[PDB]
Amino acid sequence: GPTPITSQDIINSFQSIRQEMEAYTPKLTQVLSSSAASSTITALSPGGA
Amino acid sequence: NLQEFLGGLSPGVLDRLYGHPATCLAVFRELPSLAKNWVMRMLFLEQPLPQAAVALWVKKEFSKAQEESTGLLSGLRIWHTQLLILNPIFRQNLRIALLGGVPSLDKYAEERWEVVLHFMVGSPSAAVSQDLAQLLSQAGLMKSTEPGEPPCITSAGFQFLLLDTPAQLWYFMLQYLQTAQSRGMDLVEILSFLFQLSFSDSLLNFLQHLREFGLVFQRKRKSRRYYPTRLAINQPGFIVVETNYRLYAYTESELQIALIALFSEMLYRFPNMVVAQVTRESVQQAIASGITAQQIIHFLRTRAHPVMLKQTPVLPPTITDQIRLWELERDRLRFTEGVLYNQFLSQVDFELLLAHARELGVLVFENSAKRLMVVTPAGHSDVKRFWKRQ
Amino acid sequence: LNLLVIVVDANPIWWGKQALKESQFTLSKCIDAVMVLGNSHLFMNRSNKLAVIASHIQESRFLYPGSKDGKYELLTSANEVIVEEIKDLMTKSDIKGQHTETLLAGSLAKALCYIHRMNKEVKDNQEMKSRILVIKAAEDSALQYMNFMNVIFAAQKQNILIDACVLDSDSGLLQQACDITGGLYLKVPQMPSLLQYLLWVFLPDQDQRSQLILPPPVHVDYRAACFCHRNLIEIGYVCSVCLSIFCNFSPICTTCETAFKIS
Amino acid sequence: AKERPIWLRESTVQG
Ligand SMILES: [Zn+2]
Ligand SMILES: [Zn+2]
Repeated sequence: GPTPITSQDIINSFQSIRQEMEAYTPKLTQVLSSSAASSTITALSPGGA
Repeated sequence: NLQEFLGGLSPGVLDRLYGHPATCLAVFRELPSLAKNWVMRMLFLEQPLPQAAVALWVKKEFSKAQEESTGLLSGLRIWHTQLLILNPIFRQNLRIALLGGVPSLDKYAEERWEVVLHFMVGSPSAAVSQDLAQLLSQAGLMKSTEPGEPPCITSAGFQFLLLDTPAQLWYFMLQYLQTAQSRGMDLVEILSFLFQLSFSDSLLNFLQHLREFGLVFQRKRKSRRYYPTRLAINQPGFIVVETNYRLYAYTESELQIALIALFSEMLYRFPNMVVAQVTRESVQQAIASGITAQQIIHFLRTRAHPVMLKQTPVLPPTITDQIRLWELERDRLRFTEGVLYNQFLSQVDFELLLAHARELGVLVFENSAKRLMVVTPAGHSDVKRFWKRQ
Repeated sequence: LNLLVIVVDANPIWWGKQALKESQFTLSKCIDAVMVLGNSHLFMNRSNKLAVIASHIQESRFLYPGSKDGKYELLTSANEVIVEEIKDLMTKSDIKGQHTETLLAGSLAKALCYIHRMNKEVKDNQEMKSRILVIKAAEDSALQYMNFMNVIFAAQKQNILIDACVLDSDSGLLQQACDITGGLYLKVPQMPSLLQYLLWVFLPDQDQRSQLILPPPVHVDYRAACFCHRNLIEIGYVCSVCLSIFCNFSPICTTCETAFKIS
Repeated sequence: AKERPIWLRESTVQG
């Protein structure tokens, strides 16, 4: 409607991602870190981003 | 409630009580509305944050919910100001708790609990267990005073009897925990099991008592594995009330008939029904034992037959009004121990003594016009000492 | 209770590009963050229940309909079921160069009816406040506008909140979607720290969303454009049949073929 | 209008 707006790249991405998740459940430490966590809260502050 | 129980605990026991498997989870569900959200937010943070931020993270409207939540958890000591980071043990345990690291049973629970109440009342036929009897006797709802004769039921026993099964059971377990410390049983170990249900020597004895109350059933000659009943995790009415103080209850279990007889006169007992009358003699008899009108109205209300559910209020007003009046008449003459004064030469001394009594709370009633007052015997020594000191 | 539904946009063309780029953020972490949000959500209350949906250029397949590590049994099933299912979908996938844009409208379509299916079976005693935590990860397709708009309106009538969580790109359509139904719209710029956002912004439910401070909504450009050019137009000449926004007055709009009478 | 009196509409007992 009115809402407004190489080939080998798909192959490379399709295979590379296929090999991404042979390891799973890294939640213990990999999901989050305190240093990144602290910055997020500051951003959510009124002066933050 | 469970919140009252955990609230009255020392910091030392609390963190120990915060066992890895469940306690970090069971106490979480308790968090009523907002503390749950705040808990998750500061669950991956290793850096404490200023107290101002928490205060301003709730809009001006409904600001009271913020204060009650923060106050509730401060007692639970989930975090510390450290200047509001959570307890590392709870943080670690909770993270381990968050991606880290039947029909016959209810009948058994229904049946086992019913027999306990049968023993609670003066039922000639009931299950016999010396440990159970003494536990109830020290539970504060029974007194024997004579091992040979079966124990009677105290005033508190009747009030407990008329309570609903959930409140009845929950209070019963509450006394068990308090008495567990007195007998020397560790409170933390036994407490943690209850939380784990909703998901050692003491444990076996504790489980044996739980199996006796009907909450759990091994079913395999007391094996290690247990299958908790519905009551472990934590129905239509039958009584029909007329306007002439007549109750028609569709009761087959002798327990219900026994309960109704506590505050009414039984007339007929049909195979699937029984006829009882709520006369002055019965109600005052129940009130004398210790009951108050609220339990009876609640007990009749909760066990209300569907037929009378259509009418609003479910209980006809006259029956409710009459029951309340009957208890009120009993306590028309309110007795209060006290000591009277006479021959006050001057009102200034009487007024000064009155102020002294008011400060200490010794005064129970005063009469300025007659220049006299009444003091309880406990405060009689205090005022007597004051009079001697002049 | 609240029935959460997480629409994860796992586009291999875009997500795989991250693997080639060797960037810090990866689809595996994204699934873990969403996994945590689902686990935390159900953590909130027993009555709460959740689900998950994955998006692919071909189709969308649900990722969700003892205590070996000392874990809660129920969430353990969630951890295992999603991990096994997501890998199967990613590992096995046909290649079609013609179609590469991520499909989201159909993915949502399955959700809306799913909530309706749950809403019927649940007992009338308890009221269910459903939500959709759409997590976009790639640019949308122009051809999907018409279908996507219908589902959004369906959500409005059915009272479901579309909580968009686009990242790495601002899809004007999706932000348009969330605004209609009153859902929040958060554009996380720190992908590694994505999870801190969800537990704070998205996780709180509509019941407590109002009595809470959250990022202000983004201005929505409800642009309109003629079919001639697809350029912003402030005055549109629609007919009574096509209901199509056109550029300038014409004897007859092409999409109608009607016998317009001049006057 | 012609509404019932207060002391009949609801119980006047102190309970
Ligand atoms: Zn044009
Ligand atoms: Zn037309």
